[PDB]
Amino acid sequence: SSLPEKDIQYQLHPYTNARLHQELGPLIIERGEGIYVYDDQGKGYIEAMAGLWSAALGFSNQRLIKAAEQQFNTLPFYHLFSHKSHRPSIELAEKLIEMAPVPMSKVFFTNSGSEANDTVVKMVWYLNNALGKPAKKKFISRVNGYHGITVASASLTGLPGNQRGFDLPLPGFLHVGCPHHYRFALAGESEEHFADRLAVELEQKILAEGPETIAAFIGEPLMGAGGVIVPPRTYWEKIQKVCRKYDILVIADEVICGFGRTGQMFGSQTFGIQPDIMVLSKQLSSSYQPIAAILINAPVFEGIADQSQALGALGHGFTGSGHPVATAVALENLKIIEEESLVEHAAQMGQLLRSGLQHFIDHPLVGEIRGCGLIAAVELVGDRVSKAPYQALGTLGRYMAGRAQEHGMITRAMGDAVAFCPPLIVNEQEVGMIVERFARALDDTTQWVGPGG
Amino acid sequence: SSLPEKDIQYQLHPYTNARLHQELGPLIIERGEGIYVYDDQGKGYIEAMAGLWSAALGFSNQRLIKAAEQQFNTLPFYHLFSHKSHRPSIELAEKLIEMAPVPMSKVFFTNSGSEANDTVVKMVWYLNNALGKPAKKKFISRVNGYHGITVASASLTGLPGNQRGFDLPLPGFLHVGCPHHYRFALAGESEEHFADRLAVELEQKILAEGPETIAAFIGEPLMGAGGVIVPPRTYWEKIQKVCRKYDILVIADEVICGFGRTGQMFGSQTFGIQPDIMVLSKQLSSSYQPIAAILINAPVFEGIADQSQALGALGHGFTGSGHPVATAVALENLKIIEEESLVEHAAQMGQLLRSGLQHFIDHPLVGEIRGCGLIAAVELVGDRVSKAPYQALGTLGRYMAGRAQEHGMITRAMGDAVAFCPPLIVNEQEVGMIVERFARALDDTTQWVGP
Ligand SMILES: Cc1ncc(COP(=O)(O)O)c(CNCCCCCC(=O)O)c1O
Ligand SMILES: *Cc1c(COP(=O)(O)O)cnc(C)c1O
Repeated sequence: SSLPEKDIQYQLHPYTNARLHQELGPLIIERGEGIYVYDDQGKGYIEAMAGLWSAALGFSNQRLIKAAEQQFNTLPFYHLFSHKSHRPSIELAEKLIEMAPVPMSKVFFTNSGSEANDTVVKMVWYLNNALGKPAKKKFISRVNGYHGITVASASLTGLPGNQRGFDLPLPGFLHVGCPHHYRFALAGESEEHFADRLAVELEQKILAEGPETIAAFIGEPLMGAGGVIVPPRTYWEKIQKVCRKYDILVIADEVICGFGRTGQMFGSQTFGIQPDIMVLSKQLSSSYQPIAAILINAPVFEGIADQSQALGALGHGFTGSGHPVATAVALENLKIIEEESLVEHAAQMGQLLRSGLQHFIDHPLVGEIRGCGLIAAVELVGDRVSKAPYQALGTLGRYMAGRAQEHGMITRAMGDAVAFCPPLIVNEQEVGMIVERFARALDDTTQWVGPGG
Repeated sequence: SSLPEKDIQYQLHPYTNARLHQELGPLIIERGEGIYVYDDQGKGYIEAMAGLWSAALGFSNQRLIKAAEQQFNTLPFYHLFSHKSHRPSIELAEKLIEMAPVPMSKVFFTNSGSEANDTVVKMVWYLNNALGKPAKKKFISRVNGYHGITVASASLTGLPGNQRGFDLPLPGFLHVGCPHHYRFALAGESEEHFADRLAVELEQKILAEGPETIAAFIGEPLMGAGGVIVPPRTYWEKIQKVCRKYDILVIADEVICGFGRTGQMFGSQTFGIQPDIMVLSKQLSSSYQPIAAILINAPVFEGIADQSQALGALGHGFTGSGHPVATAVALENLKIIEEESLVEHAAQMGQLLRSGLQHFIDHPLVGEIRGCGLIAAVELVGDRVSKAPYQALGTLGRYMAGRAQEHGMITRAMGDAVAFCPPLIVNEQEVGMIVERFARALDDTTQWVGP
């Protein structure tokens, strides 16, 4: 019984067509080193996604591995319930609060981004009950946002693939437009006027729903899984004025943007967001351990704290909340990002990545090249004027990604956009290789389609 | 500035009164070894809870620590999305399926129990939509059950502490009786007749709701966080006959019971449960890594698989699903439990624990002593005839737990019950020490309550 046969036999894979998987089986990844991973045939791939937008320090950072060992050999597991605590969680929470781009009060730890956002939802409901506003419960998020996949966080999420078949979203989870100019702007509309229209949409939703019923607005500073969607100029400024106008919390989902991905330490800095709550994960630990953190500002903490007293204790927490190994690894991870000036380095590598891709700006199949910092995407189209896909939506993206993999590079297609989110430690010449392999995949795709013109 | 001051300054603690925490600060745990943990003053405590019902191999197992190192140095992170895979997840899934107490088809991994049960809820909804039964969505769980704390898993949960202030439960999450004879039986009613009445309650709920609307029944074989509640004789047999009668899935939440806690490898074995779905965590990895697993049987998998094809892909998964380090650690963990025959050893230590606690059966504040295997609780009361609490429910439990800690033992109070769920590696004399420290806490509690 071979290893692929066992995988087919025993594992139900996430984000995978189960029947198709029974036919093709897995691609088994055996080992990692630097920005590379190698399959069970010995073939090497540049992991241009950093796994899942996450492996900031790459796939063989010994300092993270040692930090884990040291913590294992001290205290391999403990918890934070009932006043219990431990050093790694305490020092990580300290670090996170002091590096926060706006004044923050407290950290709450979870294992995952989905748990974190699920927890934010509950916290907001608990908060507003504590403040005597029991109607103020609804969340507003965006079409194509991704915020995880619990019953509640999938309701925040605005990708239909996370909702069809699942009876989601739940009631009370509202959606407004995807701020993607290329796709949803009217013909000859400015970024700024698009932003205006989106802010008016949101004010209109709030009034139709009754402002007293709206608790919070949540958004990724720029949307990751939904297509590396950079919001238009002035979006965040104008969306926030609306939120403050009706006393609505602003939650920044920084699970992908956090820790140097967008050219600065947080997407909230890059895009001028003053969030009341931040959600962090992925680069927090370069995914070497599962860990997420929620940062809450003073007003949010004080209301929650009052209620936890009235009710005896805060009735919430995961067994793994603040896990000493995961928190110890994250702490070292963050120190490395500081000590090696990887935010600034990522910004530079991001400029290289983008320039390299921009040699293809006038290619007949390239509709848009977008990104900032060290996150980017190239959205392919069948026709540039109409912006229509070749064959069905997704066809080009799937073909590109398959070619890229053939050429030793792992990228994820989101419809017809192919994404780049490489490790922060990527060096100049590695950026070159990434772009080369993108180009070879585009070439193959171009021969396959035969654009002519 | 000092480490407690930082914790107070920067951390919001789960299951903690936040204001009281701003006053007292934390109890900082610095290191662990065997069944013990030590605070930052050097004081040692027997961890009679095994942390959170979870640290099966204790707090310094080098084999788990090595397995982690070896995996870290091979592949420290990867994922299972889009047909990607890796050895540890594959070999763990294999092991879990082959050791399952009933035929199972597939494993799906999450980080936590709460995520797991949340995922089970979605899977059941996805399944029944696939089968063209869009009305069949409601879950039935029990009062005082605990199944985690996401918006959906907290709705499954039946402890009001997890719901007050959170606008839970959601609609479609139904609750039937806690199967706790001591509290809910009528006078002089047998365990068997109590079980009959509970099965009738469930059939009646199903009919009142419309059977076509009921997707699933979920239960911990015995309830952990709700008070170490052992169901009465014949409960599970009779509850299952009702569920099969209306084609209702039976989900066993084995997050605590799993891997030797109840005298056998699974609570499903100990209590005669034939679940369609099982949820595992905690002792899965001795909590050295965050990991949970869902085991689904063939019919559940086949329906989901069909739908994931129709819809392009199964639109669900956590970044950490099947994390190579966490799965590698769990795999080694399970091997150790087998190689060291810890299920059988835990059973023996459980007999010692329970007989040691029984010396207090006639104490004026002891209302009930319960448990099986290596899980147990002593429920204190202010008055044995009336079963009423001293002052208010929880007052005794909070005092006991504080005294136990003073006497070098960490136990958790669930209301006025104090629990025992020590590491499986606990030895005979350590069981004695646990019982002795319980006894010293009870003495203190007894003098405190006074005349
Ligand atoms: C039976 C059961 N099922 C699910 C979960 C959730 O696990 P997670 O914490 O999400 O990984 C649990 C968890 N147990 C911890 C006990 C907390 C209850 C409060 C208390 O101990 O008083 C369990 O047990
Ligand atoms: C991947 C992701 C999540 C969910 O994280 P998990 O740990 O996979 O639950 C949440 N938010 C964003 C923006 C993400 O990209």
